[PDB]
Amino acid sequence: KTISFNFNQFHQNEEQLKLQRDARISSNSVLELTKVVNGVPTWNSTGRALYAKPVQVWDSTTGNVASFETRFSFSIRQPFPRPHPADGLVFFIAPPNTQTGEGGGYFGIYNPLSPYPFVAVEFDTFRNTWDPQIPHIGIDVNSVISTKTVPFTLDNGGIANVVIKYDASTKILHVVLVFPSLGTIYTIADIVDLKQVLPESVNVGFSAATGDPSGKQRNATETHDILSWSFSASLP
Amino acid sequence: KTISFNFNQFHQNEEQLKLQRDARISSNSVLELTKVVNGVPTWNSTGRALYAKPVQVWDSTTGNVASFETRFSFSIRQPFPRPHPADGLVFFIAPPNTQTGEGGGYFGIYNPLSPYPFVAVEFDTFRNTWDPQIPHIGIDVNSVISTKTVPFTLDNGGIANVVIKYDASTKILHVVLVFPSLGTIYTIADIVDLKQVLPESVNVGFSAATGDPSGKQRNATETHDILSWSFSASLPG
Ligand SMILES: *[C@@H]1O[C@H](CO)[C@@H](O[C@@H]2O[C@H](CO)[C@@H](O)[C@H](O)[C@H]2NC(C)=O)[C@H](O[C@@H]2O[C@@H](C)[C@@H](O)[C@@H](O)[C@@H]2O)[C@H]1NC(C)=O
Ligand SMILES: *[C@@H]1O[C@H](CO)[C@@H](O[C@@H]2O[C@H](CO)[C@@H](O)[C@H](O)[C@H]2NC(C)=O)[C@H](O[C@@H]2O[C@@H](C)[C@@H](O)[C@@H](O)[C@@H]2O)[C@H]1NC(C)=O
Ligand SMILES: *[C@@H]1O[C@H](CO)[C@@H](O[C@@H]2O[C@H](CO)[C@@H](O)[C@H](O)[C@H]2NC(C)=O)[C@H](O[C@@H]2O[C@@H](C)[C@@H](O)[C@@H](O)[C@@H]2O)[C@H]1NC(C)=O
Ligand SMILES: *[C@@H]1O[C@H](CO)[C@@H](O[C@@H]2O[C@H](CO)[C@@H](O)[C@H](O)[C@H]2NC(C)=O)[C@H](O[C@@H]2O[C@@H](C)[C@@H](O)[C@@H](O)[C@@H]2O)[C@H]1NC(C)=O
Ligand SMILES: CC(=O)N[C@H]1[C@@H](O[C@H]2[C@@H](O)[C@@H](CO)O[C@@H](O[C@H]3[C@H](O)[C@@H](O)[C@@H](O)O[C@@H]3CO)[C@@H]2O)O[C@H](CO)[C@H](O)[C@@H]1O
Ligand SMILES: CC(=O)N[C@H]1[C@@H](O[C@H]2[C@@H](O)[C@@H](CO)O[C@@H](O[C@H]3[C@H](O)[C@@H](O)[C@@H](O)O[C@@H]3CO)[C@@H]2O)O[C@H](CO)[C@H](O)[C@@H]1O
Ligand SMILES: [Ca+2]
Ligand SMILES: [Ca+2]
Ligand SMILES: [Mn+2]
Ligand SMILES: [Mn+2]
Repeated sequence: KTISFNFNQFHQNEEQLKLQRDARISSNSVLELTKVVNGVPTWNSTGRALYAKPVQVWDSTTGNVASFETRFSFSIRQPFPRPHPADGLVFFIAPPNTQTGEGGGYFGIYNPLSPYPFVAVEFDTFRNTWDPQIPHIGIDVNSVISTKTVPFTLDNGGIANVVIKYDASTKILHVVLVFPSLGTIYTIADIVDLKQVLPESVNVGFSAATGDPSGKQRNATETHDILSWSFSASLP
Repeated sequence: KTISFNFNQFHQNEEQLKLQRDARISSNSVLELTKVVNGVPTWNSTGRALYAKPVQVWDSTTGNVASFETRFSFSIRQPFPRPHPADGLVFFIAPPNTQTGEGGGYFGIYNPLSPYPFVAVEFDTFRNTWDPQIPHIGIDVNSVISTKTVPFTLDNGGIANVVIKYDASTKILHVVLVFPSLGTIYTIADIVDLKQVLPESVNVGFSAATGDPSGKQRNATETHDILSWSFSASLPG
């Protein structure tokens, strides 16, 4: 059982995507997770984008878990250096039919009033009380308090290539971050048992958020654009 | 305890390096693991390069294992597409004071006569009876029959950037291969317990080999050059 999709660019009204909150597809084909007005990113923004169809990560009959690989390119432009950009974007896996969670440092995937399980890879740009120096890549399981973290230097407004790979036989989730214009490479990996934290069917996608009003800073913002995205999963 | 070294280039007669067999440092400073005469790679070649000083990967007293990260760039030029280039290069970890093993598909690290333990990451270009489609990255533990492998497409004569990282806490060995001119990225990882396969002190380095004469093909060859190399390791306590 193999499922896969590829997006070289994005089209307005793409029927295979489910856009939520502020997420929208620009005219020149980029998926803008968070709000940008007249070329300027705004604060108090949150948006998600999910693949329209659910994917099966494991089968309770056979007990088998899927292996998958997804690659995407994103760009984060931070026009206002002072006082601090926020908040970041993530790639996540969650039960189907979920609603956008809290914004800010919760990236829009965590909902305290009614938490749902999730596995996510974050590209965190704002340092909350629970965070190590930013920016950093982090692996999150049911919480934004990462199990593993690695710092990285952002290519402001540049293109970033990401590769996320999960091997069921070893339970290893490894992600690679590359900034071609700088030639830098960042790698992080950890063990995660999907069967143990997620249901048989899930949704995959992205979620991002800009500065929360509580911070009283309109400069706490940046863009969170997704340029392309391909996904592939295999359940034996 | 933290050890590390960085070679942004290679000098003739590198005091910090121990060259074996065909390995040699060119005039323009690249480390040529296998023989190349007048700009042409030859068959029947094998060479290794080890960091002169041994490194401690684990301590029997504390039971602690080290974490490490190594980055290097290499280039493999395949002048003769037919009938098949060979054999590939590897980065390996082995007990100190070992001798070059068999060439060919054994890369010069495996010795059937008297086998010694080793952990290696291979960049295999010839398909032996025990191999999947080539080229591929492979993780080898005491054998060239990889535990895990992933295929990749070579940038002939181009530059390749490699990042190998080992985290003791999870026992995860993850390697990343990138070809900047093509923008391609390959990743592979697996679990390896160093403490369980290697001695407390080891040697780290590279080894490569070209077509073995038994194949009766002088075209079974290619270059195996290392452009730069940095290593780092933290053994807490
Ligand atoms: C942050 O964004 C939210 C969503 O865009 C704002 O809430 C929505 O604001 C609309 C415009 O005023 C209003 O029609 C909607 O009812 C409201 N949604 C609800 C029910 O929460 C949120 O705050 C609102 O908008 C600002 C401009 C003020 O007018 C507030 O009084 C509203 O509640 C935004 N945060 C702020 C206060 O900037
Ligand atoms: C929010 O971003 C603004 C634009 O980046 C900051 O203003 C800019 O501050 C620069 C100083 O580093 C100055 O050269 C620019 O001309 C100015 N641009 C504009 C259009 O405002 C702003 O900084 C605050 O406001 C400015 C006017 C000064 O009073 C600064 O001392 C203030 O810090 C940023 N606000 C914050 C909270 O940092
Ligand atoms: C493959 O490379 C070998 C080097 O590791 C060659 O070994 C030969 O070893 C001899 C013993 O010391 C030495 O005199 C020779 O110079 C050297 N090769 C030559 C001729 O330069 C091996 O050469 C073949 O095998 C040896 C034992 C002799 O019979 C040579 O005449 C053969 O050419 C190389 N094999 C091939 C097929 O080229
Ligand atoms: C070993 O590599 C050689 C160089 O690529 C091959 O020879 C070259 O083959 C080309 C077409 O395949 C031909 O246009 C070139 O002129 C020729 N170059 C030379 C110097 O020979 C060689 O291919 C075969 O063997 C050679 C000797 C010729 O007879 C070719 O016509 C053959 O295809 C490669 N060896 C093999 C067996 O593939
Ligand atoms: C959880 C979350 O969404 N957090 C937001 C938030 O972050 C906090 C920080 O900005 C922090 C730094 O001073 O300030 C907090 O709020 C202030 C508050 O405004 C004051 O009245 C007083 O209570 O002090 C606290 C801090 O101690 C913010 O909640 O905002 C930033 C944007 O600037 C990010 O969006 C975080 O994700
Ligand atoms: C063991 C080793 O290092 N392998 C070399 C070797 O690989 C074999 C293949 O090239 C294979 C292709 O036909 O041929 C083998 O040898 C022949 C032998 O010469 C014949 O007489 C007959 O017995 O069949 C066998 C194989 O069936 C080679 O051992 O050579 C290649 C060079 O192209 C590589 O260097 C491998 O690493
Ligand atoms: Ca954060
Ligand atoms: Ca091989
Ligand atoms: Mn974080
Ligand atoms: Mn192999």
